[PDB]
Amino acid sequence: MQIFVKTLTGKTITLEVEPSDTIENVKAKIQDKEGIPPDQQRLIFAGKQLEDGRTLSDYNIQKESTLHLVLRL
Amino acid sequence: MQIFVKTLTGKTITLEVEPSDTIENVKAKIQDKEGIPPDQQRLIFAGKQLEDGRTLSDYNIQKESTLHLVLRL
Amino acid sequence: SDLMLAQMLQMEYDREYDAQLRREEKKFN
Repeated sequence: MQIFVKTLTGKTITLEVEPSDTIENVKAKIQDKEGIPPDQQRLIFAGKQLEDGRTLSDYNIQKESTLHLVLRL
Repeated sequence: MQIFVKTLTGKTITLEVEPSDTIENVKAKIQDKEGIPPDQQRLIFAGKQLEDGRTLSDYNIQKESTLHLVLRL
Repeated sequence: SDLMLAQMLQMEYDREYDAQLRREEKKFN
């Protein structure tokens, strides 16, 4: 499915992911797309913080969902 | 329209703003309501930092929307 | 949520301001 990640600068990144894909895979895709390391990247969706041991289906992330990306210093 | 801004301490402030009003107008309203300076206030909407040049309609802020207010030193 | 992101950003900005205060210290003494 297609998902959208919005940063603090207003730029939206579209990623191709699956419900069984973990947040580590999403972090790796964000690192491949923008260059931000996974250790400094935090994903927020549906009122909860994304865990590396959890999947998109566990967080009830559907198609065309919008997540928030935070870059750590 | 009526909008709500939540601070980091859980305090919620209700303000009357228009869709064409900028984030600077919202900062001026927050300064009139509480006394925090516009340069000392940061507005976050849907996980993205709001731009002072951009308006509420540009950030897709609707009626009864919830924004996050951060106090800057 | 917006609130927890705001709290995290506030804590990070407070760390930045504490680093700025440390720099001001290094200027002074």
